[PDB]
Amino acid sequence: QLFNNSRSDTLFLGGEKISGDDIRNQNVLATMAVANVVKSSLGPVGLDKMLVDDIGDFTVTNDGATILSLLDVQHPAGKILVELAQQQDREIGDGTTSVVIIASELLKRANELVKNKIHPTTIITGFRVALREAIRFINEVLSTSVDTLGKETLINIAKTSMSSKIIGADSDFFSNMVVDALLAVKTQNSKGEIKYPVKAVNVLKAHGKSATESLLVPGYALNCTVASQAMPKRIAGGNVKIACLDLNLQKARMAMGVQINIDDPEQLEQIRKREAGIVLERVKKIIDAGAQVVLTTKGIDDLCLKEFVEAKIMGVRRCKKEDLRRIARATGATLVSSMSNLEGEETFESSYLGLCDEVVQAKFSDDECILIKGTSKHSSSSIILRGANDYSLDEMERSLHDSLSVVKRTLESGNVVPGGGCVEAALNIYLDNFATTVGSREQLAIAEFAAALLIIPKTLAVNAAKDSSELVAKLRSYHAASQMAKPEKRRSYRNYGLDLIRGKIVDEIHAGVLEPTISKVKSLKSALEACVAILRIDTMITVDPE
Amino acid sequence: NFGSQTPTIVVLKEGTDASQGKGQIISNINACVAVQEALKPTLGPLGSDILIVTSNQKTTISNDGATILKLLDVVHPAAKTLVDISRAQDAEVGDGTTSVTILAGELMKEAKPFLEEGISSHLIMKGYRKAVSLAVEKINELAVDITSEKLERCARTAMSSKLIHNNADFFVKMCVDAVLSLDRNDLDDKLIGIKKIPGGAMEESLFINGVAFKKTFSYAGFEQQPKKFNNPKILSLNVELELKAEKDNAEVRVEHVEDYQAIVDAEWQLIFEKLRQVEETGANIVLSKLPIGDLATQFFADRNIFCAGRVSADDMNRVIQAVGGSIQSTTSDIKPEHLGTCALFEEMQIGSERYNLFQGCPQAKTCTLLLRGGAEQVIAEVERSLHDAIMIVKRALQNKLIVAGGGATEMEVSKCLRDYSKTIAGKQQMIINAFAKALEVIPRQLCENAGFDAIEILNKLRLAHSKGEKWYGVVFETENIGDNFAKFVWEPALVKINALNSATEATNLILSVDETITNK
Amino acid sequence: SLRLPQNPNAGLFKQGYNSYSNADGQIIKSIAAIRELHQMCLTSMGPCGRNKIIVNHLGKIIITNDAATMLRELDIVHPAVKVLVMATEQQKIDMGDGTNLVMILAGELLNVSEKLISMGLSAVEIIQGYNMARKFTLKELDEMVVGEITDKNDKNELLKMIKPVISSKKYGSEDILSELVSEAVSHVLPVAQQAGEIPYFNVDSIRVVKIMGGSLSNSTVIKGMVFNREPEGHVKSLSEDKKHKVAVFTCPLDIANTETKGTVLLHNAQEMLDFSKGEEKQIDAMMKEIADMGVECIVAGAGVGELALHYLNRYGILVLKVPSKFELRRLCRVCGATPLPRLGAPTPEELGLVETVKTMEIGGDRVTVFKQEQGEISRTSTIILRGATQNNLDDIERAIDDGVAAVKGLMKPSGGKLLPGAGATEIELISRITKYGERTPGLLQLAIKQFAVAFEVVPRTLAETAGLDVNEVLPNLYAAHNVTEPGAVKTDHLYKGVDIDGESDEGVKDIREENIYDMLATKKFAINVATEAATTVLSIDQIIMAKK
Amino acid sequence: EMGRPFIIVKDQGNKKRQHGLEAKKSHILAARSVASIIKT
Ligand SMILES: Nc1ncnc2c1ncn2[C@@H]1O[C@H](COP(=O)(O)OP(=O)(O)O)[C@@H](O)[C@H]1O
Ligand SMILES: Nc1ncnc2c1ncn2[C@@H]1O[C@H](COP(=O)(O)OP(=O)(O)O)[C@@H](O)[C@H]1O
Ligand SMILES: Nc1ncnc2c1ncn2[C@@H]1O[C@H](COP(=O)(O)OP(=O)(O)O)[C@@H](O)[C@H]1O
Ligand SMILES: [Mg+2]
Ligand SMILES: [Mg+2]
Ligand SMILES: [Mg+2]
Repeated sequence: QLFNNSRSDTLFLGGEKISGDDIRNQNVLATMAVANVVKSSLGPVGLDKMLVDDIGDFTVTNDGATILSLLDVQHPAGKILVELAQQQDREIGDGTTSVVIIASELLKRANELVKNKIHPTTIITGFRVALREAIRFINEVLSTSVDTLGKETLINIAKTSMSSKIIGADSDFFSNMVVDALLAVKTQNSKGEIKYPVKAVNVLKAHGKSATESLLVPGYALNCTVASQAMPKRIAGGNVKIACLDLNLQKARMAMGVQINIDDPEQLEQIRKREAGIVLERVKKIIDAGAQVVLTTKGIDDLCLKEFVEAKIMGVRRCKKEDLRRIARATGATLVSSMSNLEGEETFESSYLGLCDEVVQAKFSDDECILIKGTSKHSSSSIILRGANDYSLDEMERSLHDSLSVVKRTLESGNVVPGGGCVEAALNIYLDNFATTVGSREQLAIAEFAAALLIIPKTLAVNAAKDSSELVAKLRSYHAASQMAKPEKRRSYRNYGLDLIRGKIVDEIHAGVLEPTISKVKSLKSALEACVAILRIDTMITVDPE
Repeated sequence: NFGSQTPTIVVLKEGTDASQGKGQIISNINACVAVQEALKPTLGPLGSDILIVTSNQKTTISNDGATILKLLDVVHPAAKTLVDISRAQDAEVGDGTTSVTILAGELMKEAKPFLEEGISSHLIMKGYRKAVSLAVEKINELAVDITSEKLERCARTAMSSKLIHNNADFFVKMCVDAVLSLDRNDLDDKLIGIKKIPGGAMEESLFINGVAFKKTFSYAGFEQQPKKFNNPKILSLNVELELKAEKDNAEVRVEHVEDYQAIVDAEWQLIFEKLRQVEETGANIVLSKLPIGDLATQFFADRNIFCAGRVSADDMNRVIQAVGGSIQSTTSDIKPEHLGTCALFEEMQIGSERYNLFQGCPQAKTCTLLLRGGAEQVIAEVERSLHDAIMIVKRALQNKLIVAGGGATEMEVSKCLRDYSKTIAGKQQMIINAFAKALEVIPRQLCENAGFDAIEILNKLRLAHSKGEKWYGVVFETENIGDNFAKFVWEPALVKINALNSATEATNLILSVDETITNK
Repeated sequence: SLRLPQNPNAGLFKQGYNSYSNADGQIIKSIAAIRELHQMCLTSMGPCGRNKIIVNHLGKIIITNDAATMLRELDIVHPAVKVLVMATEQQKIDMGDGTNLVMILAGELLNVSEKLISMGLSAVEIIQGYNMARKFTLKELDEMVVGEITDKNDKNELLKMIKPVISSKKYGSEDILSELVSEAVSHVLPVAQQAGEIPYFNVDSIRVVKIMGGSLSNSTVIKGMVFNREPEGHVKSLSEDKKHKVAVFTCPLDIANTETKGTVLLHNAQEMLDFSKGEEKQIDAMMKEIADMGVECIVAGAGVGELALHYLNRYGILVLKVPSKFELRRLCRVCGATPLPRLGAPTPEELGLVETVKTMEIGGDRVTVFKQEQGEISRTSTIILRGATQNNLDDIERAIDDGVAAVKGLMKPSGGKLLPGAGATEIELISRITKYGERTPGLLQLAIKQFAVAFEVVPRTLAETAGLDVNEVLPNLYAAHNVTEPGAVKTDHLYKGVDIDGESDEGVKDIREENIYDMLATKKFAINVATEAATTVLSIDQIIMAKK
Repeated sequence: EMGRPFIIVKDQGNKKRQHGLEAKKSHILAARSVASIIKT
């Protein structure tokens, strides 16, 4: 800002070194420049944004995780929120939009706190002491997953994640698909602990029909093409055996770097015939075992295709390594890298073959996929998305991916908190009376931390093209009276949030908006570490490349 | 249809900027805050100064909000509003130009989080226009009639933040008698004029009852004229005394050689005729705007009559008021009663420059000071402090009012505004309480330049307004906070009145503009 | 296949010439080009309208919300936009009122025409739809008029005319800006009631002097003209009163010079000795006749020589410099004097009367006070305008001129003819044209019904700029007009209008108490110019440009 | 910066600004260079 500083007077540096308040001023502008994007994308009233690669392709991404990933930011402090948005996907998987706005606001309001001459250690302590009481307050206001007789939770859990997305209007239809997909892919480990392998549900891209007609596949759907067209396209009957092999079925050279030297010319043909015969020995054991479908990681040579057509076996080549591991557990088959055992003999055992109800290959809009349904050993699920184009399905692919991570946190930990600015507004009133007790120089730091969390509920009303004050002023009326609501349920005054469609304050429990409690704990801790690292930088030194 | 190109018509000419979107009005706020960043450390007597060098390599050191903005050329449309309020505050009152820009920029900074919300642009201006109405009426309660006690205190506080402030035990004594020589309803701004002499020490300056001007020209008969007069008579003349064509045209037609000699002798007699009429009236000093050749100067040397020329029109206007004389554009109308006089006339050399000293007149409205200093800016900063200090005691003669300074004004006005926001609205209460905190930037930033803790000061200001009443303010010497009435620090009310009206008008102007178009 | 034929026989015209026709969506692009500058003036409409900053090539900044002033400095490219630009300038010159209405109304007629063209309506049928609907619109404005100004000058009545006009331009405080303009109007009125004389008014009579510094509350009204001038010889407060006799000379004061080859001719030294004293007796003889008539002040129109200024200081006569022309012309209207070129003794009947002439410091410089008093009234009064920023001083000067132009509307027609304000004028026309569209059989009813839809922009703009939802507020206003008229007379529902902020939900009860009204003479030409502006764009099937 | 050129004063990049301790150190060393010349 203003005029550039002089370059290394008596300092004798080859790069640029700026000191004073100019560093902290540019550090705030770094977080404010990347925030103005994420800001307008927050809430159900948020709008998608389009990023262009200048090569002719566009990318529509609502959340700030991929937006900050695609946008190149060369500012040293600007890369913190870029890595923070990429981080939020790793732990929780959702909240990349809220973690960037909060972390940018913690630094924004702290820019006026350093003008007071307050040292950052007082500012950092004021944010940490207020955070320790904030995490404890969230655990006190949480609600149990019991609620009424029926579940009435997991359906509402997905509807919160479906907000801010184009499919948000269809969230009523996609609510039952996400819940039924995660419950089928559940596993068990740690002697009774249930785990949820996110990404195990296949997301397929199809064109035509509509997103409301997308059918949930009761099983795994493999994306690939049939080896030979002479194979039967549909396989019926119960107990369908599936073979998953990681070994090359194509003819390969002998050993690796050896050399074949032949003296007697009569053996020139017999040696070459054996190289092609060894490959078909592994196929003969598969045909005699009764395997209907043969899944191979690598390609399949024409020598192995003639044996599958005559035996009415469906061959599949060029399979992903991560895709076949999920097929083995679901169908019950054991992954076979090679045919061998402890004994010196080589044979194929029928126990390595899986079982399912039906194997059929479906073709819709140039997309060919084999539908494996009715797995007896372990159930699975797959979702086939239908939309305008591939880029229209790119946002729908990440929309359902974020919904799988939100439901996972509610099943592991049944503690949930209401959305719509309930947590951010409740922490303000709790920290107002707490700051008056400490006093001294930490009272202003805690007061600004409670006001910094107000950016989330205020962003909802700004993006809705409505009056923000009347919504926030009435919002505080319930939360300010909630701390003074006093014991005796008749308490109420809590779990209230903004309704952006109707412009009223209603109960979020009856509205069907809930958010995992762990999502609030990991977001406030990750957003603070981004602000603490920036407030501690006195001088930025940029060395020119050689 | 005339070509396969078929260009697309653009509404605006190429080179025009864009607007609307989000952040266009925010761009105007950050432009004013960045300008405010330079003027904040210059606030307060312990504040610093800013060194500015223009494209002409002209060194100027100023902490004044008006002078700093005149040096830099501001091409930003919204940032030029701070320049207008700085020049408007300096024109009338002359003081507070730095405080107006700091206050006007803070009103935009406190309105920045309101624009990001759903608050309309006109709703914010409703808070500032209503609060300034009750703020002006609050200043009238701060001020006192002070018809009792009969310039000394207000002139010392005006020199703060600027040079010679520590010398106020000296220069202030000259500022008191400077404006007192000016009668009511006149109060001429030229008669207080001050001349700058490069070189010397500023403590060697002295007070003069009349104008002193530079000769700017060396006459061949100058030294033959006495430089010390016991009872001089000053005569102001617009005539031009020398040998030259008379009026606007020169031509001569002479047929005979005998008549050719009379033409030359006639030119000498006409020029000498104007010289004899001056001697018959006994005028010891002759001043003229038009040049005067060595012919008229040497004639005045034998008669012991002082002669001068080249004097600017602004300096001779001070001569008529100093000696009570009159301007005579012809030598035939000179009468004895139109000549002024004084007690004595002595020519003293100051910094290799000789000046004419007019002093000792019974009644003189002219005040001219001779300033010295090492740097060329030192002599400029002193007059810059004296010119601003005279306008403070100038406005005090029309109305005598005292308002406690040192942040005591903004804290008392903001107290009654928080009570007004408590009684009514609640939609506007967020804006009014923001205006009360926006007035606190003046006492907060003024205490940051002294290195004192702002938290300890501001916390002790708010709770102390019960027993402190209106006069409770900050004390620099004892590092404590105590009544400024006992500290004698005073200040007129006209400084704070124009400061609140200029900051509100400049803030509401930009908040009402959401679009800025720049052609070419 | 690699390169196009690139429009063969295109060499008939220069490469800079381009052809644009109503076909190929260019008539839609022309309407879309209007919306670029249309939204600029939408946020500037009403008392809550937002001013705009426009920087020209010379660096001058003019901050105003007036559509006619903003379009002057902007460089326009699209030809049909200049039709809309020059249409708003005529409204400011003619009536001096309703400039933002012509800009918005003419732009909305093209927006509703985009749907009319898409349905297949020819350009001829669309023009006939607006012309027949405008004739019915002008007839309904005279039926809906309420109240009248009656007497020319009144203290209260001038608050129902100038005040609602200046409320949109630099709103600020209401009664502060209304009293300054209303005071200067009462001085320039000849009054002379019961005499039956024809009233007269001049829009250039009231002059606004921009002086930086101070505050708006410190402004006042001066009956005389105020200039920045420095008296030459001396300054005089003229406390000896008994008024004064003043004379005005459009010619400079100096010895008369021959227009051809002015030269001093001296044959002998005898004529040279009397040449210096000869010119001194000429000015003495001429200025003595003026001083004998009791003339204490002389107004000069050019540079005055020093020899002439000497004798003027002898008798204590003030000297005034009036450069150019118009500055000196309005000086004689104040004192009622007749200029004469000669330097001789003026006629006593042509001498003016000014009681006091004062010189004081206002904005830091010496200004001369021509202010008049209760008796011997004067015309062309000036208004001292104090402000912190010069940018605000420019638009307030145009805001006062809007109030001065509103006084002109009280002269030519039979009366003021007040109309309901707050957008109630354009809303009532919607229900009347809707009934008029049904009474006309044929296909012309499509353009007539959509002509009333364009009037919905006035309530939507006032509601949007006020921070209110146009979906909640606008339909609630039709509830007053949907009940039509009852079985009894005296229906006050015509006073319903749009409210700014506050409690919303319609509001301001009946605007009769708010006193804000509109001028009928302004709405007559505002609709005619805006209709012809949109008609001209729709009547052009092909547009041709040069060099670009 | 938000993507638009921000210029408060003409000749932005031409003029430089010094502040803090570095501005005071440059002023003292400027006098030391003049002093050591005059001290000889
Ligand atoms: N139906 C709803 N009503 C009100 N608020 C909601 C609703 N759905 C989500 N929100 C709020 O929007 C915020 C963002 O939600 P979401 O879009 O799921 O995360 P992200 O914005 O990180 O993708 C949450 O904090 C939540 O409080
Ligand atoms: N001796 C003093 N004690 C306390 N406060 C002072 C003193 N001198 C000046 N101030 C305060 O400093 C502020 C700025 O004064 P000044 O420098 O004259 O104006 P500016 O800063 O606009 O140039 C004033 O508002 C005044 O209250
Ligand atoms: N306080 C108010 N309340 C309601 N309506 C108003 C108010 N002030 C002005 N208006 C309306 O807004 C309109 C603005 O007119 P405008 O186009 O600005 O005229 P001009 O362009 O001549 O200044 C006026 O016709 C008036 O009826
Ligand atoms: Mg989300
Ligand atoms: Mg000062
Ligand atoms: Mg108007």
